[PDB]
Amino acid sequence: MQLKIYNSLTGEKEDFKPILEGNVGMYVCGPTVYSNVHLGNVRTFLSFDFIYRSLQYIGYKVRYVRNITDAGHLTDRLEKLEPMEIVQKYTVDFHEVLKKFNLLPPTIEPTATGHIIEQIELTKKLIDTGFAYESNGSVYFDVLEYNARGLNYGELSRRNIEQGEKKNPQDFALWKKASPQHIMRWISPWGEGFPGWHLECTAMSTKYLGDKFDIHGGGMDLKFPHHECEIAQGKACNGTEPVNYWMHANMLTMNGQRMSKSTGNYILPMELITGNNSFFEKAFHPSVLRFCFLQAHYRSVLDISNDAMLASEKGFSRLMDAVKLVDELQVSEKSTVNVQEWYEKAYSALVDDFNSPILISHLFEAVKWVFLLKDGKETITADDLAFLKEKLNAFVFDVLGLQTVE
Amino acid sequence: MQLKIYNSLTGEKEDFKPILEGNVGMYVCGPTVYSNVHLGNVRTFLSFDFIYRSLQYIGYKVRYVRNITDAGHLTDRLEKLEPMEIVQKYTVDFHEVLKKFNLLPPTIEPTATGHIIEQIELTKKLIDTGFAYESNGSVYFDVLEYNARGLNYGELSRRNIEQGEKKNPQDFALWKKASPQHIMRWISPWGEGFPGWHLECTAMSTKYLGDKFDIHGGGMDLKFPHHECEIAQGKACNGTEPVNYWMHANMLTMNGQRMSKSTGNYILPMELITGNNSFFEKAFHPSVLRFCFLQAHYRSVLDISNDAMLASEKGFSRLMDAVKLVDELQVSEKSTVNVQEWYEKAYSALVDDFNSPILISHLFEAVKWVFLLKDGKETITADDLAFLKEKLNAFVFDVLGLQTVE
Ligand SMILES: [Cl-]
Ligand SMILES: [Cl-]
Ligand SMILES: [Cl-]
Ligand SMILES: [Cl-]
Ligand SMILES: [Cl-]
Ligand SMILES: [Cl-]
Ligand SMILES: [Zn+2]
Ligand SMILES: [Zn+2]
Repeated sequence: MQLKIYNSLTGEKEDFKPILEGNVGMYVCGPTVYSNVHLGNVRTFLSFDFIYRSLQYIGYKVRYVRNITDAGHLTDRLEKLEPMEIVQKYTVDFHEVLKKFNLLPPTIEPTATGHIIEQIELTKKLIDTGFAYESNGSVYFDVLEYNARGLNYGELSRRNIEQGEKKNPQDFALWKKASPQHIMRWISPWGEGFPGWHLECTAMSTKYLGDKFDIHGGGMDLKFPHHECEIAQGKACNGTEPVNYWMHANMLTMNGQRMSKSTGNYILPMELITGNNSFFEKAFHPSVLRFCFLQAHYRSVLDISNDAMLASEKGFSRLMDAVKLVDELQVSEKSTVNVQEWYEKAYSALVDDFNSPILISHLFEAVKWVFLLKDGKETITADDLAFLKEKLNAFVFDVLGLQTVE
Repeated sequence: MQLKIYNSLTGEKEDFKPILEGNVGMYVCGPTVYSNVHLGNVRTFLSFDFIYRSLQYIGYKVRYVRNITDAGHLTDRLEKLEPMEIVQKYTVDFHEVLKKFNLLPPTIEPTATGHIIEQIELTKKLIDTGFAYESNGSVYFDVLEYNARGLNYGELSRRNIEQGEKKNPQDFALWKKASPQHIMRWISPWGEGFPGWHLECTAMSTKYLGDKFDIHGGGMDLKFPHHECEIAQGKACNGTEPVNYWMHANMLTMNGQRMSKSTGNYILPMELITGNNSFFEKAFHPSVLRFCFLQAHYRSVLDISNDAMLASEKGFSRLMDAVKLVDELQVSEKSTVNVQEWYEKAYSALVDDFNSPILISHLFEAVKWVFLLKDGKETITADDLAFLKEKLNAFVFDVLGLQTVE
C-alpha cells in the first residue's frame, strides 16, 4: 500500500503525495562544523538516512540535499587562527563518523560559504519587498509586517511565548554586520558581514529543490526558531509554503538522563564505538549501534544503556546468523510458511511513517523461519526461498543499512 | 642537516628557507571533481602527502592548503540535471580513494564555489590596475601589458611557443560570460558568468597563506598555462612573486606506455586495488601500492607493471616483518651496529629533496639488522633498540605513511 508520513505542520500521519510523480525532493539540516558531531545529531542523520533509503526502495527517485553550516550560526596569515582550519577538521571527522555508521552520502551537500551570493540576493529580495530592513549594517526580518499581511509566524511550533537595532524583539537577522572580532566576513550591499543562520538553509534548499519541495527534515530542536524562520523566509520570498512535509527527529538520552557535558552524562560517537568510556562495558560495532537506534521510532526518544545495547547486540547476531544461513537452506516441493504474507506485513510497517521497530519485528518472523527451515521443522520451495532471500537482504542491507561483521 | 628542495623556478636544488621561522605555508593544486580521480593524480597527491608529512617530522608547522575545483575549468529543479550532484559524487569518491592510500587531510580544503566573491574582487583589482579588461561579459588578463611593464610572462615554463574577444591570443580569462548552456553561473559586475580556472587558485592560495607563501605544488602538466597564470596573477595583484618554491610531480606510466583511455592502457585506482583489471595478476593493498610509488622520486616518471609491483610487495612484507620483530628483540650490553650512523644516513636522504627511494634503501639496512639481531648474529643495547624502534616506526608510519596489513 501507499506511504504515510507524519507531518509536523498538521500533527497527523498523511498520505504522502509527491509534487512530481515518482520523485522526492528532500532537505535535512546538516551539522555546524565548529566542533565534533554529537551522538544525538548522528541519530537524526541516521534516521533520515533510513528514510532516504526507504524512499528509494519504495521506488521514488530521491534528490537528498543535506547542508553544512561552515559560516555563521556562531550562536551554536600563518600566525592568525583560521576558521576554515576548524571547519576542515570537523568536516572530515563528521564524514568519518557517518561512514562508520554506513550512512549513504546525500545527493548534494552544499555549504553556507558556497552560497553567500545567493543569500545576499534573497536579502535584497526581502528588503525590496518590505519583509526586511537594514539596521546598522545588519538586515532583520520584519515579523510584525509578515503577520500584518496574514502570513502567521509560528505556524510550525504553534507558539507566541517570550536588541536595539530591531523594530521588534521577535525579528531575526538575515545578515549580520561583521565586528573586528569576526574573522569570517564578506562584502555586501550593507558593508562587511556574514549570513544569518536561517537564511542559509532557505537559499540552499530552494536553489537545488525549488520554491516548494516535498520533505524538510531536522532535529526537533530546530522547529523553533530555525525551521519557523525558514517557513517565513520561503513564504515571503516565493509567495508559497516551501515545504509540504515537515519531519522532526527526537532526542537521545543515556540511562534515562539528558546528555550533557556539564552533567557528565556525555559520550562521543567514537567513544561508544571503541568502548573508551565508562557507561558501556565493551566496544560496539557501529552496525550494532545502528541496529539499536533503529529499534526506536525516529519520532520517539531513544535511550541508550548498557543492558539495552547488549540486548540489541544479541538480536543483531541472530538476524545476521539467519542472513548467512539462507544461502545454504534446503528446498522442498511445498512451502509451509507464507513468504508473501510476511513481506506484506514487513512492507506495511515500513510505509507506516517509517516504522523501523515494527519492521524489525517482522524481520524476526523471517529469522525464526530460517532456523526452523534449517532443522526440517518447516519447508520452503525454491521460488519462495529466492523471494525470501531477496526481500530479507533488501530490508537488512539496503533499507536498514546494516552490514555484516566478521 | 638542513632541508634542500628542488625549485622549478631555478631548476636547481635550493636550501629551503621559510618566510616565517619554524613554519611552512604550502598549496597544492587539487582535483577537478567532474569525473573519477586518475591514478596519476593520486600519485601527485600522494607525493605531496609524503612531503607534507616530511615537513612535519623535520619540525615545521605546516599549513597545507589543497583546493577543489568544483566550478569552472570545464576545459578539463528535480528534472534538471545538477552540476552540484556530479561534484558531490566525485568529491566523495576522491576522498574515499585518498583515505585508502592513507593520505592525511590537508589543513584547509577550499572550493572554487566557496570563493566566487574573493575572485570577483581580484578581477576588479586587475581591471582597475590595467592588467585586465572586460570584453563581451568576460574579463581577460592582458599579457602584453604585463610584459611591457617588465613582468616576464613565461618565467616558469620558459617558453614563448604558439579568440576575437581578446586583444592578443595569449590573453587568458579571469572571468567568463555564462552562455545559456552553462548551468553554473553567478551574478557579477560584468553580467552572469563563472570563474576562470587560474584565478580560482590565486584567490584561494593567497587568502589562506598570504601574498607570498613558501611552497606551491602540483602536477607537471599544470606548469603551463595554469601555474604560469597563477604567477602572473599574483605578481600583478600584489606586486611580488606569490611563491618562493615551485614543486612539480612527474607522470605515471604503465608498462612503459602512457596511460590513455583511447589506447586502452588505462586503469582506475580502485581497479588496481581490487585486482579487477587485466594488467595485474592479483589485488594489491593500497599501502603496498603506496610503497611502490614512494620507491620512485616524485620528480621521476613512475612506471607500474605487474613484475615491479610484485617486487615492491615482497620488499613491503620484509619491511613490515622487521617492524613487528623489533618489539621482541633481545638486548645485550653492547651494540655491534651503529644506530646513530644509520639514522643520519636515513635523515639526509629525506632532506635531500624528499628522496624517498634512497630513504627506503637506508630503511632496509635497519631491516637487515633486525633479522640479524633476532638470530644473535648482531647485538644491540636497550637504549639503541629503543632509538631504532622510534626512528624506524617514525619513517615507516609517519613519514612514508605506510600501514600494517593483517
Ligand atoms: Cl542547518
Ligand atoms: Cl537573530
Ligand atoms: Cl532511529
Ligand atoms: Cl587546481
Ligand atoms: Cl582562457
Ligand atoms: Cl611518488
Ligand atoms: Zn537548517
Ligand atoms: Zn590550481
